Amino acid sequence: GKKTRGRVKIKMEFIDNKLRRYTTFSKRKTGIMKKAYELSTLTGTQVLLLVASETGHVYTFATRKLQPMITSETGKALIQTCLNSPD
Amino acid sequence: KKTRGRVKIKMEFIDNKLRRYTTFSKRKTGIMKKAYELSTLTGTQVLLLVASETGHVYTFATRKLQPMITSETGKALIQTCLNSPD
Amino acid sequence: DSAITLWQFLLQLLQKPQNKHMICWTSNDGQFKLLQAEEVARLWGIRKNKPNMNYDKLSRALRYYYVKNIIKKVNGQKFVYKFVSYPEILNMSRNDYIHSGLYSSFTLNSLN
DNA sequence: GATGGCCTAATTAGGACTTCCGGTGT
DNA sequence: CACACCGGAAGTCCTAATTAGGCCAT
Repeated sequence: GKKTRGRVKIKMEFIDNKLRRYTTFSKRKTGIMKKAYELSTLTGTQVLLLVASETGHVYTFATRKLQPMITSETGKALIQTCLNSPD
Repeated sequence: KKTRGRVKIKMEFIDNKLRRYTTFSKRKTGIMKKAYELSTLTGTQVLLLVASETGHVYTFATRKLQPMITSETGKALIQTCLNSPD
Repeated sequence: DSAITLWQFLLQLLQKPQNKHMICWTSNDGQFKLLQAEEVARLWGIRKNKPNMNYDKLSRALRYYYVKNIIKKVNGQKFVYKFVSYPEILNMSRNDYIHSGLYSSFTLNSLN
């Protein structure tokens, strides 16, 4: 019919296909992050978001008043601890 | 047609206490959901924090990043931040 | 009603003598070679309006297939890949978060 | 205030590739 | 030094799922 299946309904559970997963984490990471913005923007509220890829990196967004959460030393410290905590 | 359906809006501060607070709500629900799905869909750590104009601090956080908001430490870090002068 | 997919493309472009100078087989298990890459991809681009296509690009598409198990790469044999299994592949509640033991709402003031 | 919901219309993704590339191997 | 390859990341394209603004109710 069309040139592409379009968007497909997905099962709300952890995805095992490493690629499919990594992909979705990209697409979705891109968006929630967009959301963190518009909200904080549109409404003028403080917002903090932080996503950590299963590869290691830590993508994040923050509104002025919250920067420290990830800027300050007390914070970055806490984040490391957390993310490094045993599985 | 009955209702205009989702209307496009300037991506800038909504200057109408009613519309703004209502938006902050709806959008707070979606983004939270998103966080939850992002994390469960990809088993990745994720932490979202949302402070309402009214003072309500809402927060989502995966197991490992829970200490970010439940620890006395971080609990105080959030206090420090959200209380800083405009 | 396109639905054109690379691997497939390379079975219309790999079953026509026309481009026997750029794309040709090898072995009978499905293996093959891209003698004139840049052009193969030149053909590709035309398809799927990608006028800026090229091997450094079209290559990657293939590289994924590696894991997607559709086409692997032969050690050495520069420009020589192969379809994994040939010739078979021929065919011719919004608030869930609130109740997740992760959510938590409260107030600034309550923070003493 | 903060949400629930309807009625529709905006935005997101899923899949399947594309675009940038900085590392390797040969 | 060159050139294929390797792959990570993040960005089109087309569509078909999902959100989210006006408005009224809770």
